[PDB]
Amino acid sequence: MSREEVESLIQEVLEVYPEKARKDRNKHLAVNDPAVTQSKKCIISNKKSQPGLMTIRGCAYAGSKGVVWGPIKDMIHISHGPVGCGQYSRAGRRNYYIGTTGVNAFVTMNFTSDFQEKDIVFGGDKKLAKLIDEVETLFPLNKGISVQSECPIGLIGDDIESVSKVKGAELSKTIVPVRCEGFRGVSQSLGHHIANDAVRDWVLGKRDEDTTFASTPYDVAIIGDYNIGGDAWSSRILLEEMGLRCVAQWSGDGSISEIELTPKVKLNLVHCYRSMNYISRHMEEKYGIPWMEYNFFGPTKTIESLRAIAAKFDESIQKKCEEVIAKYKPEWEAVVAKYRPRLEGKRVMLYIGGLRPRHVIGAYEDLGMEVVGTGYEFAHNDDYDRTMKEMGDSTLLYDDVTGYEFEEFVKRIKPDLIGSGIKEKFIFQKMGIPFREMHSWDYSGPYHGFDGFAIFARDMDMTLNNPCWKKLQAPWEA
Amino acid sequence: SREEVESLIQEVLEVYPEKARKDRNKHLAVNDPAVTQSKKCIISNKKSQPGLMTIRGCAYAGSKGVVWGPIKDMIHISHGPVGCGQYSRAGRRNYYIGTTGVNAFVTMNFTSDFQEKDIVFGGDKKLAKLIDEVETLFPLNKGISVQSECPIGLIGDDIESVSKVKGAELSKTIVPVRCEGFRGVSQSLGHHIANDAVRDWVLGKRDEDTTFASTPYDVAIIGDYNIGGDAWSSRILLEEMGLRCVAQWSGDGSISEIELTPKVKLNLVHCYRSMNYISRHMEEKYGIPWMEYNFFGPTKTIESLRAIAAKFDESIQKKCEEVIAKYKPEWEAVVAKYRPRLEGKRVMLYIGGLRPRHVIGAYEDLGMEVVGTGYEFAHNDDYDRTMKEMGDSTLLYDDVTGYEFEEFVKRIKPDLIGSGIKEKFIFQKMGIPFREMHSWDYSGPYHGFDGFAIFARDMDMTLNNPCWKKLQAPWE
Amino acid sequence: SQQVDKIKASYPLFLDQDYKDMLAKKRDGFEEKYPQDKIDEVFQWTTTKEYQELNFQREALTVNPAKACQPLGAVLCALGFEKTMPYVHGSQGCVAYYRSYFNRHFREPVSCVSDSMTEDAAVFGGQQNMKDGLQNCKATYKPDMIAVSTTCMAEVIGDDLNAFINNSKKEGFIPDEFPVPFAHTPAFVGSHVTGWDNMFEGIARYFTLKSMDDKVVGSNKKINIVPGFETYLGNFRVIKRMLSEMGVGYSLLSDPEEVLDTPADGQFRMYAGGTTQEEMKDAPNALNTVLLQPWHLEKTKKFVEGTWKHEVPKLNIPMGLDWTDEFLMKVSEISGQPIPASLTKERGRLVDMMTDSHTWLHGKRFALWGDPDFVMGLVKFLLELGCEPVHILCHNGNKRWKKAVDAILAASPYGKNATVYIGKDLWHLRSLVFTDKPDFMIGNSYGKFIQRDTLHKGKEFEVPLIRIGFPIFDRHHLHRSTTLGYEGAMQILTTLVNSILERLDEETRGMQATDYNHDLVR
Amino acid sequence: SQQVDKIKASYPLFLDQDYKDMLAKKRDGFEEKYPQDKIDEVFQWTTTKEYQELNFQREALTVNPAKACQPLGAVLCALGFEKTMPYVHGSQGCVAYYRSYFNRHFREPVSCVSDSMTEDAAVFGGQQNMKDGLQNCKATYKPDMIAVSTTCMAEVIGDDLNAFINNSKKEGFIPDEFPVPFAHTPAFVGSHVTGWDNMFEGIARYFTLKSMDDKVVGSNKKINIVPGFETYLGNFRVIKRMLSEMGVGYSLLSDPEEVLDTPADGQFRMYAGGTTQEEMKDAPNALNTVLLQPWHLEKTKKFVEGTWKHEVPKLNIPMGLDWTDEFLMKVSEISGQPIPASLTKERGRLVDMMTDSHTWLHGKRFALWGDPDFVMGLVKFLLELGCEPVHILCHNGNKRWKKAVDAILAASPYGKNATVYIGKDLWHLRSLVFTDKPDFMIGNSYGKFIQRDTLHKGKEFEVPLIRIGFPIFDRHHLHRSTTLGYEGAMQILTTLVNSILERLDEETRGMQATDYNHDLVR
Ligand code: ICS
Ligand code: CLF
Ligand code: CLF
Ligand SMILES: [Fe+3]
Ligand SMILES: [Fe+3]
Repeated sequence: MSREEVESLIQEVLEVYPEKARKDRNKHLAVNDPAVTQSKKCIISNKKSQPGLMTIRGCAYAGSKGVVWGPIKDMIHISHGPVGCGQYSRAGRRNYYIGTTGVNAFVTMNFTSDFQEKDIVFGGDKKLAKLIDEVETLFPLNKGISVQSECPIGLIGDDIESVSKVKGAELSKTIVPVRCEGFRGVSQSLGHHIANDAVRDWVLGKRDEDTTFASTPYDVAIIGDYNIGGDAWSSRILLEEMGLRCVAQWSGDGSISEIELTPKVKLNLVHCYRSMNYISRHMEEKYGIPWMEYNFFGPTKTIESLRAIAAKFDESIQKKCEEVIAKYKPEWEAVVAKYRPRLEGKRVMLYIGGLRPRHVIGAYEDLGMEVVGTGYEFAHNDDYDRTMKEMGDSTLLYDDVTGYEFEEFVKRIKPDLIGSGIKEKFIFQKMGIPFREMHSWDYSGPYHGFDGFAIFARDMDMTLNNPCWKKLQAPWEA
Repeated sequence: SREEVESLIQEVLEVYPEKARKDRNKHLAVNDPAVTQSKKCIISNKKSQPGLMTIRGCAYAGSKGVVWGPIKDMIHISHGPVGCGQYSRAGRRNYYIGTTGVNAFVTMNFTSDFQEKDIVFGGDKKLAKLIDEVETLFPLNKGISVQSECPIGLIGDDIESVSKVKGAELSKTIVPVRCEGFRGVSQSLGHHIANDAVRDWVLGKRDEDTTFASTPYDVAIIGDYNIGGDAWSSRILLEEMGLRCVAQWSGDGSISEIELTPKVKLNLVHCYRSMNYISRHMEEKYGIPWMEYNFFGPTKTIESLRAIAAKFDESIQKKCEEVIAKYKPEWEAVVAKYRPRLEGKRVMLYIGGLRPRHVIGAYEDLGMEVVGTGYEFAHNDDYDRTMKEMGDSTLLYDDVTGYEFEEFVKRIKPDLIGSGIKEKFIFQKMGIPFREMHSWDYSGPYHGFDGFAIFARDMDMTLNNPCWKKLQAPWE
Repeated sequence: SQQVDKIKASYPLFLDQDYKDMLAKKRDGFEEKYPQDKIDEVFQWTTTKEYQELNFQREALTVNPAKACQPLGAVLCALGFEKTMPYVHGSQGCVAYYRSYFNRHFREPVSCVSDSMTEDAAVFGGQQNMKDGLQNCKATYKPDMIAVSTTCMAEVIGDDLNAFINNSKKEGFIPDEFPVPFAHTPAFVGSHVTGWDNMFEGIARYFTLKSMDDKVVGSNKKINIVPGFETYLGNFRVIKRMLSEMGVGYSLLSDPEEVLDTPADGQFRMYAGGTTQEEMKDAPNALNTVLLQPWHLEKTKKFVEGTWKHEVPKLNIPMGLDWTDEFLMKVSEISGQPIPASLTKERGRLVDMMTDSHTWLHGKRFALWGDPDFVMGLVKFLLELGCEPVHILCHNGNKRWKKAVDAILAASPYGKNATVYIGKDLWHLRSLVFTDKPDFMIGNSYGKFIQRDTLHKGKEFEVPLIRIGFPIFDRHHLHRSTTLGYEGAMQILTTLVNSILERLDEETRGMQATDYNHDLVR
Repeated sequence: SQQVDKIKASYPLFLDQDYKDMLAKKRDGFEEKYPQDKIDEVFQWTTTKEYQELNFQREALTVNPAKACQPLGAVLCALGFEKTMPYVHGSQGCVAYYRSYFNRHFREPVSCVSDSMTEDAAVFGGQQNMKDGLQNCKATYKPDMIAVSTTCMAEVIGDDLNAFINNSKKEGFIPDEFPVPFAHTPAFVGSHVTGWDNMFEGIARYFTLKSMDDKVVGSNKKINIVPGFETYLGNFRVIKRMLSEMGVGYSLLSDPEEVLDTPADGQFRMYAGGTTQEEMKDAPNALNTVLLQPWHLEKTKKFVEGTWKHEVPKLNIPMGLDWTDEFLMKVSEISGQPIPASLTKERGRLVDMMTDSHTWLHGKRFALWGDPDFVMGLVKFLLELGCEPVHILCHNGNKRWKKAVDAILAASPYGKNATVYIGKDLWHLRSLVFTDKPDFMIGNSYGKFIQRDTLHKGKEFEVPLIRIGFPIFDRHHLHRSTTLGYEGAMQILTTLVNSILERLDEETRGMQATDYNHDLVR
């Protein structure tokens, strides 16, 4: 509970490691201090995982194919390599979309070159070229192809950039090479960056000389919302009720054409800083488009973001902004009146990826709950800078937490609720701590916006106050 | 045979006590072509011996479950304790077209759910109140029948007075039916009781009316209960032949169809046992002739279509041959496919009051031989008709006991048995393919040309199924 | 018409155009049917709150009962005894029905005999039927015991069962020592579960009442188990498995699992397994007697406490997590045996399944019906899962029972919107699922007609049926299932959550309409 | 909008009119979507025989595979040993995917580690990763053994697993006595089942290859059982129950059922159960070794026969009636134990269920897929039920396997219309289900998208999915089921016949249209 206690919890837990791992992990564990404002004085991040400690992290393929490119619905994405990567990621992430799957949309399908040993020995560039022709024959309504490279491609010397440029010219189609091999980088994070640059280099500039798009003063783009369970739709609806015109969504329910129109907007609305700050910075210098961060988790943050976004425009939008706020006011107040009494005072520990470990804190606080610990799989130092502002003093921070550390911290902290991923869920349920998947929303959602807060509150209450948790100890074992 | 069959009969009966042995002997016979009077060789329609596990039902099953229940736009009350209407709810597949609960009610169970207070004070005040509640909640019903269960007659209730009073009050058809289960010796008397209730309370109320436009080709299907659609598969043929089927008694039947029947030219009787009574009445009171017919299999169906057409003029007879020519390639392909897979296989039947003889022809049309057959509740006139359809030296059994049936099957060893639900799982365990010949094993129809296709398919799927090879473990 | 290589059964044969036009002409020509708009109008009326209030004013009319008559229960109880033939003194049609009813649920042979009483016996009694009946049944089917009950015509007439049987033996029709327990089972009293209770008490007192002098409670170190009316084979099996896993000695009194599940190996076995006459004779020497379904075993309870001097524990039916816990702890205390690791682990595996599926179960609204003990056990488990048992209907329930269930509901927030109904039938329940629509029904096959009715109003109003209970006629081999203990709770949980997910899959199968939520992972 | 008392999740929230008009505006404004008529035309084209011909001409493109990569099976194999930590040498993204893939199927924790090889380890090898990885893993998660497989990057660069491990011991990172079996598991060879075979053979060699001198075949009087890639808990359990009923001493090699089903009792157990190092060491002293899934245990077989000197019997996977018979008869001959009465009865109960249900199963047409051994067992059992396995797809099957299945089809009338496909994916299968429509699919969750495609063509063209196989992600707790032995045949039978009857009820629920066939009794 206290600073001195958490610090002694940290060092006691690290007593188990070999000396090397001990010294490394000590640098990824910290406790928040309201006097220290720069993470570059309290915790380091975005470093290689230590071998054999059961990290929760993914790879760069997951970060490029899984999160950034995969949701683009009217393109066909090729998992280039052996069969594994595409199969484990087929439909694992709930980036929702509208479309006719297999005809004009292809998100939940698994396209792959299914490398055999021939393709290792001889290379896959001739194989890739044939596959592109077969895709064109059987899926004629695809509006572009991406080639998501798995581990072997870069290791054997293949040149997918050449295949992309050649086949793209021959077929007059956008074919995007992405060198997102899983051994690059230290986590999904570099997959974001590799993917952002591939968008920049092969897609974003296609309409630089086009002047046929009808602009308005209120054109915006939702940058870095992947429509988990509809999260982006329940945000879009508010922005357009406020009077704005969402020209594009990157990449949740996003089309290639929406991507190509984004350089025409007036403002880039960045939800996920981590995954999309790269392309946002590019669009500001190349096209002069400003970008701002916002947060649609909870009524407090959503109201704050709406007014900030409205202040970037004229009086008419700011007037409609207060109209939206007043319209949904009775609805989110009803949610609080019903669910805050049922959750206030409960303590939450989080572990997620690169944004939500800080972004959902205001929503929990809107329900009287207390986030006593949080951490990222693959965040950078600018993420932790943003986290010290949102986190309370004396709370526990953990970067790239190991399975051993997370379990030990939970045993000591004893939080009333844990919000993390699928590889953690069933560990802590067995320990008797209520758990809520904060990636997939436990197949619920949306959680963004005002319509999402209602579901969020309902979901925390059903799990934290469920009758199952009082039955774990058999009456005869007491 | 002949000698081996009579020796099997004596061996089986050696387990009975004297009284039962001497009675059961009179109900088992070997068919002999120089003896055509069934009276001279088998007794039937007698009381069941106590405690021998007869397959028979009761008069309520004969009236409520068989005759009245299928009439679709009336509500039928199972008047008495709760058991009778529950066990017989939706157990018989007398199909119908309607909106159940709104204008049709065949698969619902209405009951007065007798409590002990009704036994002591009587159920007639309860019945009257029940009729009012029916009227308020099911306004589109077109008449009510009251099917008496065992206690009604024994406690001195007067359901006829309630019917007359309430019927006059509400101007509604309310039919009292005295089919208490203790009456008779089987379902058969329930048929008769039911036929008389129809005659006395329904069938005579359009004698006054002539508003019906009659034609010289109007007929009625008497005694088809549309098991799996059997009546629809028969009607279609009669109307292709140029006839107009004015009513179907009672399969998918409406009360208005029943009331219209006295206006037809010919009564076509499928089930003689259950409906010969009303057919005989309608000839006496209205002059309508009636004829028996058989739509089981192509041979009997063709013969019946031609026999019926001969009762009318040259135009019907011409359309008759048109129908025969139309369906010829269809049942020939069925035979060409399934007879080779069934020819030479032997069948034993036990059913109720018609099918034990009526389906023989269909089996023969597939090269199969009926080595034994019997009825639950048939009379001697049924058996007279049965001696002609069954081959020489075949086994006949009336009101067969569970023990008798098991022992005959063990010695005779048929390739197929066709009987009821209470018999199906006994013989499956013995390794003998079984087909229900009441419910058609939830298949059918079996009547008509379209029904022969399903019948043949069904006998083949069961007789030659791979499961019959594997009953014995390779290690035993 | 038929295509030989694609034969059509009734469905979809009668959807061919020529059959449709024929059926249209029959209706138009001679049925005198009400116009379709008047049918649609009356149907809509039957789904309204107004109709429901008329519906619940019924006093004399029952529509679609959810119960049967006593003798059906006396038969099942008798079938649980070794080489015992059930024998229903009275009219034969009853027995035809009892056998067919059970035939269709177990898909097995069911043996039972009548003495075929007739309108003649209504004047001079059925005495002669009993004498010839018992001698014929004994000699023909060679049972070791004949358990006698009655049809309603025998009760009205007043046949003295006890005297008729004594005379049968006196006059030589069956041996004096041949066991012939009896019970009066009036169809117009209670329901089928009462018939079970009456039969069993009759059998218990036959083998014990006059032999109590040499009995010592606890001298055989066993626990008597009385299952009641039970139609899941797995419920007999799970109980015996849990008690063996505990090292507890037990006598399951009335055990029909063998005879209702004989192998298909080339021969028919009329009898198999079952409680022995000698287990019944020795039952008073047990440590105690546990009634697995106490709310329809009242008469049995009075006899075991009044005569056997056992102190029958107050225990709910072992359904769900809590009541299984209580069952095992009371068995442990009586037997002196500890609860073994294997049951402790199985318990935890059930809880693990509960935590795994609670998000899809939470708040799910249910209508349900059945017998009193089964119904309250289902209500308890639903509350444990976070489900809401909105409509609870027990046709053969009583006031004391309803108060116990109401108290269970009041001890949990998931019962606040639940109402318990007794003496109401499935036509009442139909109104309830129209005016206060749940998410699913949990009931027997008779529920399929309520689902059909709900779909007809609209797809948005359809209440899918989950088949748990008796009878189940339109699915195969569910009688092998289990509903008691941790094992049964696991099966019910699995059936419930997957019924929820299968229905979600149907509603999100629409291409480009609703398949945005057609998730691979749930 | 939301109403606080009826919260709507994504379905049906986004069906509201304001979300609908919003999505329509998004599409028209900025998606530049193909017009609906063009979408319809293409969709209908994808259902034709001509599209199927182009589809089967594919040579380089795979769409919706039905297999995974080797390390997945190596991880599952390793989890089957006591206090063993699976360890995949290579890049960490693979492990996150393996654990998640099993997490969602078993709904349980899945412990596995990586040594996080990066770009720098690709230029100079992962020796240092191995040294620190092994020491970090042992010190942190205290396993009694570490089973090492490889990701595809480790295979391409050529990391010598044997040398790196020996160097870790010589340099003191882990004790020389600490067991570290290894196997190379190239993702670009075979599939997930090949990785199971490779891992097990690797573990077998480690404990027996150098110590064969003192081993005598048959001296411990046990039989070894190798289950292979197995994702049903009920399959491990049924094998062990049947050998226990037979009184046959046995040793199940790789047994993960405990670690894949720990109780929820307040504590997390990283390890549980599993076969012991003592058991692997003693296995050469067994009478023989039985392979439950021989078509992906070729390498294990060669070692077991080549080093242990057992004569592995020729036995198909024990699925269905004949092959379970053959399994038990062969186990009887080897062990000298007779098949007990209890298994003879259970067999007879299965045959009884086959006779009770054969009417609805007969002639039903199925499309199915999965691993080679599982598929041919499903094919065999379907022929025994009178069903027609029309489309048989095995993505990771080979030519010799296809010949065996074709010979099985040829020996039955119900194989006349069946075709076996190897190397084809679920996009091939989608075309077959349109052009030669079956009645049902039997397969894993990936099949739900084919059922969706068939419905969109039309309700009369819809092909429902029956979930049997791996992975099953969209139903809860089916991993508890059984597919082996009489018990597995009984479960499969019940699921198939009730899927048939559930569909019939759906097609006959239309009031006054098709409910004439909505039978109470089926
Ligand atoms: S009415 Fe009769 S027992 Fe003629 S009581 Fe019975 S639907 Fe049978 S042999 Mo069930 S005299 Fe019909 C009959 Fe035949 S119920 Fe059906 S099959 S042709
Ligand atoms: S980090 Fe894919 S799982 Fe691996 S063993 Fe080769 S196929 Fe199989 Fe990331 S890109 Fe993929 S997931 Fe790993 S391989 Fe690399
Ligand atoms: S011959 Fe009905 S089952 Fe009986 S014990 Fe009284 S309620 Fe019950 Fe025919 S009419 Fe009916 S079925 Fe029998 S009782 Fe008589
Ligand atoms: Fe059976
Ligand atoms: Fe779990």
